[PDB]
Amino acid sequence: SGRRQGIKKMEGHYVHAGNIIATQRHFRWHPGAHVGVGKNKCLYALEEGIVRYTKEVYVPHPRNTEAVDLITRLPKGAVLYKTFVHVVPAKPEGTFKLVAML
Amino acid sequence: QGGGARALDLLRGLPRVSLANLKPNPGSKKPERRPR
Amino acid sequence: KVEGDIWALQKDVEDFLSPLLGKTPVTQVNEVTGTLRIKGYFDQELKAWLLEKGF
Amino acid sequence: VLADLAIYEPKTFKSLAALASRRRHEGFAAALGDGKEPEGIFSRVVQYH
Amino acid sequence: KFTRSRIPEKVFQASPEDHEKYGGDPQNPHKLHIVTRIKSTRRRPYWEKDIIKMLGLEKAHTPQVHKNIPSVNAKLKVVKHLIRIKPLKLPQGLPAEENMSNTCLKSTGELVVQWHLKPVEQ
Amino acid sequence: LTYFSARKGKRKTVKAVIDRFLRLHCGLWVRRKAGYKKKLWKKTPARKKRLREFVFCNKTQSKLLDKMTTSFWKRRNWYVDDPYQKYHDRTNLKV
Amino acid sequence: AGGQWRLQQGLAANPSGYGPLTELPDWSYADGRPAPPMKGQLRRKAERETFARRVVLLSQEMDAGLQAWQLRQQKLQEEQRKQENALKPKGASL
Amino acid sequence: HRRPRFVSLRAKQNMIRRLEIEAENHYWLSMPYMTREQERGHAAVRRREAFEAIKAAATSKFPPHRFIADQLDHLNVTKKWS
RNA sequence: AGCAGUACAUGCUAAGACUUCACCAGUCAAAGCGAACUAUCCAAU
RNA sequence: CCGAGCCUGGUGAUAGCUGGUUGUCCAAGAUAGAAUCUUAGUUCAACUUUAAAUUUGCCCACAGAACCCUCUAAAUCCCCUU
RNA sequence: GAAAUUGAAACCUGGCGCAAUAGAUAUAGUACCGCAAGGGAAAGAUGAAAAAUUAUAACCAAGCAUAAUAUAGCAAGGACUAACCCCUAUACCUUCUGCAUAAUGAAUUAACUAGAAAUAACUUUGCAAGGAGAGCCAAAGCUAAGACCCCCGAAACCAGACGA
Ligand SMILES: [K+]
Ligand SMILES: [K+]
Ligand SMILES: [Mg+2]
Ligand SMILES: [Mg+2]
Ligand SMILES: [Mg+2]
Ligand SMILES: [Mg+2]
Ligand SMILES: [Mg+2]
Ligand SMILES: [Mg+2]
Ligand SMILES: [Mg+2]
Ligand SMILES: [Mg+2]
Repeated sequence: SGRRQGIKKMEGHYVHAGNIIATQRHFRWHPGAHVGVGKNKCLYALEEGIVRYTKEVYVPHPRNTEAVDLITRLPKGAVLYKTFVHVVPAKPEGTFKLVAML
Repeated sequence: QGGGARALDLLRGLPRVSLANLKPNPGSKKPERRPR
Repeated sequence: KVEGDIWALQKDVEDFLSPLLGKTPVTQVNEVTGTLRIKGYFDQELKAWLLEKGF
Repeated sequence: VLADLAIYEPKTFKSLAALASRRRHEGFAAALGDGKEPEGIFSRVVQYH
Repeated sequence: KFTRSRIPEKVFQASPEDHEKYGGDPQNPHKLHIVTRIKSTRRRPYWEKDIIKMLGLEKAHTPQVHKNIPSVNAKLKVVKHLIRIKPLKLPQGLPAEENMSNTCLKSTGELVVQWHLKPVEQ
Repeated sequence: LTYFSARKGKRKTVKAVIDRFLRLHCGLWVRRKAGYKKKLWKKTPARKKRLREFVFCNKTQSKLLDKMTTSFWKRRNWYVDDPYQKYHDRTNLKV
Repeated sequence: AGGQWRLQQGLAANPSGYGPLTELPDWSYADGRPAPPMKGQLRRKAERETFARRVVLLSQEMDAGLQAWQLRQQKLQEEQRKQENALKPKGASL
Repeated sequence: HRRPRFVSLRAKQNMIRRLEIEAENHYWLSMPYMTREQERGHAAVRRREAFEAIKAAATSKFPPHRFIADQLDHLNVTKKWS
């Protein structure tokens, strides 16, 4: 009676757009640059590139009542940190090619 | 240049083709398997 | 339907196809049936090549 | 061969026993020595290259 | 639960006493290893069995020569308890093209480029 | 499966397979998803959409379906205005 | 017997290893013509030459790798000096 | 119901002999000739070419040539003195 | 836990993926259109 | 030996589970999982054979994988070089 | 599991059938068994001449006889001058986890006694955008061949007889 959830793509792995980076019951890894979130908190790549995991300062949305209450009660000088997953775009959006010589 | 004529030329030396010296082409017959 | 020296055709085919592949083509010569078997698809190239020779 | 010699060549075998006994005594003397003295005559090993 | 063993790096840090005992030279490390298998891989974990095969040590008491580099040493450390490691010695230098057919690896661990099979003079 | 019919001594087709599967001439088998018509009210739009897809069978299933049907069902057909005409032949398949 | 003593003299632990007793020819023609090389000796010659060639190969590969790494380091130092001052400073400095 | 077993002196000497060899193994493994950075890529060329040989062998499989002389030679089964 | 709240574009379509795993089933989803712009057969129709 | 006679035929009846299964040689070759009126059986899995096509496989450097209090160590995943 | 429709050949006197445990059960539906229906065997071997019988040599399974036996042990093996003495060796099969000195099976000899598919795929021919001696298949196919699926062993049930 067990299921498989966790990191599908580890650090430095190459992902294509739409690849599921990780599956989680709760937010253990947060969406970074070019990483989308699903309804079930699934993390997926929005661009083709290399997966990177970093530690970034956490700032919740002002309307996230539950999270805003936490940060307001923190001692001044203390910053919350979380683990974020990013995708570093490997290719350019496009190139300019000569098509005609009018 | 001679490939067909060479084979026929070789035949002249060899013994007469007969029912006693025929055989199937190698690979055309799989050996039967016997539970023995 | 190869007649004559099939081995001569094998060398001619190897010289013709080796530039295109970049390596010597793997082939089998069946002297009994007069058949040359080549690994890979070269039917279109070989047909034009044989047509030029005059076959 | 040593078993064959013991039976059919007793004089040669006694020599081999005497040679082994002599080498054994040379080993005893060397063990008592600190190495300053020279090695036994029969102790000397022929080297090959 | 038995698992793979990770030895602490300290075990592989030779001390000044070890150098005198074994005759090594930390300033000039030996280039090549002489490796022989002296223990069976039977009753040993499969990963050790695989390392022995990769190193070419399936046959016991057969000298193999390996480079003394970190990646190779990482493999040797896994099977260090099954092998004997002795530095290759070249008292006469590397064998030249002429000497290739006249070499011999002696038990001392030296590779000699001449093998006359004759007695040395006096 | 009947390998030798009583009256003709010929292999028979499993008609259960004909009812549920479409065989493309290339050897692929197409089927429907189980329950695509059942209890739609309790299924999300995304689940309902994948339930109405025409999906391929795996290799193991395809070989089994091939054994259960006779050669007639594997012949090439030229139906007029067939919706699956283009899918009968594979393209750019290296394997 | 005697395996450890033989090793102390630099000989093979087994007296059937390397040395005149094994490697020398067992026989020769009575007139003095040498006999053909024995099969075991031929195999040992091949095995030894293969071992020696591997020794050379591994040594050269390590030496070549060492030299190549040195060149990369020296180039990096030169690359630093390449762009020391492309354009002379001219603002707020006289 | 296991009866006790005891360690003989010979067994202890045998074990000590193994410990001495492995202790020396630790020493020789302590002095790598190259560091991890310098070793990198030194064997790349040979390692790649070796795989190409493996690939070349794995793509050269083809049925052997068939010769006429092989087929006609079977006629000699009935060869006899005139 | 075998439910409830409360919305009614829980519309259409479509790259790429995940999955208790084997199958069946199940899950996430860019872009685009349109909006908003904040189990099987059986039985009834 | 009739808790329902005997004989022939249906009948080489079905199930269940044992037992048996006949020359030689060479090559490869031992896994330990899921569903089921299913656990004395089976079919998809695990391992395994032959042939074929192609290109990486294994070992594994750093970096990297969570908060919630971790027994927290022994380890794992990923992974160039070799 | 059809049909419409389609539409061929066919000259008894032969056999890569058995040869006494085979081939019919068959020397015979007899002997024998059963009240009855019914069940149901076994076996023979000269030669041209037996109006040639002292003729037709013998040699071969198990079993015996010729010819019992001498410390000790799966009965052998290594051997040995020497059979034995010495040394080594826990019958086999099946099954129980990959473990039979504990459970199964076997007096012995002879005879009998058990893997039967060809759709796909592969291999080897033929021909080839076609193949095939109507039908079928075909985006290199198609035709032909080769090669794959054991033996013995319930109760019961049904039909029709036989029997107080
Ligand atoms: K009978
Ligand atoms: K009566
Ligand atoms: Mg969108
Ligand atoms: Mg084998
Ligand atoms: Mg890797
Ligand atoms: Mg009709
Ligand atoms: Mg009879
Ligand atoms: Mg018993
Ligand atoms: Mg039995
Ligand atoms: Mg009465």
